[PDB]
Amino acid sequence: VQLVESGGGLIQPGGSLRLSCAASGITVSSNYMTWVRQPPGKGLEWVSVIYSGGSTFYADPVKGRFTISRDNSRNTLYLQMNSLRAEDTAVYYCARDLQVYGMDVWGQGTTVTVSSASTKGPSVFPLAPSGTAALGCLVKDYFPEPVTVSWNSGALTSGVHTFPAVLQSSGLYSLSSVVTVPSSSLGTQTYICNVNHKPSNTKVDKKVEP
Amino acid sequence: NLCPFGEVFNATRFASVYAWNRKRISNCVADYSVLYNSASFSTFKCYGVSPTLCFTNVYADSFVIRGDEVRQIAPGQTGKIADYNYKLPDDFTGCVIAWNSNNLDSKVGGNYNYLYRLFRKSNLKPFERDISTEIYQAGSTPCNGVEGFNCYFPLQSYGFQPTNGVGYQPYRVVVLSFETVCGP
Amino acid sequence: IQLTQSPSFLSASVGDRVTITCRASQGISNFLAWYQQKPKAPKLLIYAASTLQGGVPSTFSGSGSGTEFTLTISSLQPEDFATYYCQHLNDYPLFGGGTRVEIKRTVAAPSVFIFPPSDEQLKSGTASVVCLLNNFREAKVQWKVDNAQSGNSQESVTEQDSKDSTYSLSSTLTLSKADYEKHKVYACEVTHQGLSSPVTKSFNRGE
Ligand SMILES: *[C@@H]1O[C@H](CO)[C@@H](O)[C@H](O)[C@H]1NC(C)=O
Repeated sequence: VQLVESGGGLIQPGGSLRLSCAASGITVSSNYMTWVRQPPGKGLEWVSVIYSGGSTFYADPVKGRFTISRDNSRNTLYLQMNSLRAEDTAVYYCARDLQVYGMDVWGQGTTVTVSSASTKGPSVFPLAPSGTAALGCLVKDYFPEPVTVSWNSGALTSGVHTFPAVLQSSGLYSLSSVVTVPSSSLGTQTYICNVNHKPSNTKVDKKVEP
Repeated sequence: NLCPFGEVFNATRFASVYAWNRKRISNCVADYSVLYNSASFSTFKCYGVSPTLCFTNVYADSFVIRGDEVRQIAPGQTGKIADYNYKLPDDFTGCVIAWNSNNLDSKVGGNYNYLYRLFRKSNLKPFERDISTEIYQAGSTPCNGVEGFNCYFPLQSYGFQPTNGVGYQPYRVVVLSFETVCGP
Repeated sequence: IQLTQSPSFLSASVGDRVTITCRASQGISNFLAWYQQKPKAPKLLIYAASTLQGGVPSTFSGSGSGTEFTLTISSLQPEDFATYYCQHLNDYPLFGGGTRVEIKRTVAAPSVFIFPPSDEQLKSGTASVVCLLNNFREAKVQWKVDNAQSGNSQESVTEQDSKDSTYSLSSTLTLSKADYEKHKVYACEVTHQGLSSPVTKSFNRGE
């Protein structure tokens, strides 16, 4: 039926976090229970497994830092992650591994971010123009990740490309939102990017003009 | 009278780990040098004893496992074979001997006659054999003899194939456990 | 011990036949599984190389034993567009690099735009130059400064568009204001199939 994951959050290098997987329709003790992680844009990697009889096995990267655990009373599986590192940043998935029949039931995922950085709101700078025309906003130097960019308060939805954010050496994220508009409209229409970073309570409206 | 070790080592057919075979060797004389000097063994691990005695009874337990699983035929080991198929005690006095059996126990298309337990609720106690074919209950709903979701057959085949990598190739394993029997 | 999923990216149209191949370094018999991930939790499609999990459409098939394995979709359907992963079924589970199946479309050349550093940013001490490639997937951006750049660039690609089935790319060249002031011509050279010759968009600092 269902495997529900919880516990993911923002943590700093050397920190400790515990993740929970609550099960319905399967018995965590009666089954081989596994933790699999997807580093951002990098695909699936195995971390650990608890056997029906208690035997625990771990991947060499997380060997002395992570412990897999279960509570039969709550039908819940746990991963205690200690001595956390940036490389441990990922979406962490819980699964039931019927070993020869595959990992059939999977959980939704919980995101773990490990950074030395501190919450910072975006500095929004204009990407401005000189056929077709492109104008944009640069949302730069922000942590943590959730950022929203809207144009003309939701009235400009066409030609808009809000790009996936990139992580810089600083530990801070930068993204671009661009809209392609007719060259004629540049002098007739106002273009305002509306940027929200709920973590810092930063809402910024920036006007891009040529 | 010489101990019948050849019968165990040169047996035409070995058995599945789930139903491992035990031969009681009693009232006999044994040279363990012949076995050690065969040179036909990948693993000759002896615990509690050196290559060099006298024991009340000798047991020869024998089975087929994969090469990556021979590591589990040792004291203090964990895994599907150790936990749910054959367990050696923490206090183990004996010798574990092993050799590749790809030429004999592997078939093109696979040998589906060597099985193992993938599903058991609890770890096996030392020298315990479970031959249950009961359907496993992985959930709240009782299985009632019918395979299905959360209702699964506890024994699975290795499907040994000649093209298999050595770790996944079949290995013949004889465990000599020392508990009437003396060297020459 | 090593699994390689060969078509990292595949482009196809609905009703097409898609073949994805997983190769193992050593023989693993029928011990492989196939999984689908839409951007949300992997789903099991095939276990034991050829066996379909329940509910999976018959358009889905597995083949292979030993070193080479293949997942075949007889007719690609709208919901089948996704990422597919091969897993080796072992005590130490291993997953393949992944295959992304994308909608096929005619070649569309990129619209290339260069945006100069904002005077507001230049007050801060950092210069960010941005190049937009709009509605084009394999593209190359070369930043050139005074006809010369590596290690100061980062880029991002949008997911395929719902309506045009195209891709857009953004690249940022980050320089210290002082380094920016030490060169005049800043350019973005773009190579794509749709472009017969490479297109360079340039600005001169201070115009
Ligand atoms: C098995 O057969 C070989 C044949 O040369 C023989 O040397 C050996 O003593 C026999 N038994 C054992 C213990 O392997």
